[PDB]
Amino acid sequence: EFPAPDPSVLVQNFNISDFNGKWYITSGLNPTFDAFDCQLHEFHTEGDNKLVGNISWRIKTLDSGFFTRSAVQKFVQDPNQPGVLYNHDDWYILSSKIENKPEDYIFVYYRGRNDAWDGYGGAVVYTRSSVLPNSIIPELEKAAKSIGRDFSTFIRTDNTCG
Repeated sequence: EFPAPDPSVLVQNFNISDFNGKWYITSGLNPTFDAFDCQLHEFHTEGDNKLVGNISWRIKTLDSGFFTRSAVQKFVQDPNQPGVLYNHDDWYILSSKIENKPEDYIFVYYRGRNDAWDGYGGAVVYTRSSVLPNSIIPELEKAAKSIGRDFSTFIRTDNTCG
């Protein structure tokens, strides 16, 4: 499966400060990148256009154990397209609802390159909750359709963080 992006399918306003704090990923498209257990991501903002994420996840061994991994990802917001954050791997915000309620979510499509002639990409749903809320599924279906995908094809992830 390949990418591209597309301007009219992005959120048209987005405040990077709405990423502040903790989010889980509760659903992902690419099983290589997007479907790990216990993906907890914590975000702050530096200046008015940089988003810094402290990213964690588990890798599941065949032993049925796991190791936790951590990383730092940093993005700068496009001054003209608020739904585009370039890595400073690019993120395109397809849909979001932030009302400071437990069902808040941000739906992120990403692409990257592994060299000049090959790219990869994926999508994840960030939510305040550890569980994928049923309340946001028509929005997610609609957003996944806007990038040519069927939301039923996404993998729901496991945030039992025990």
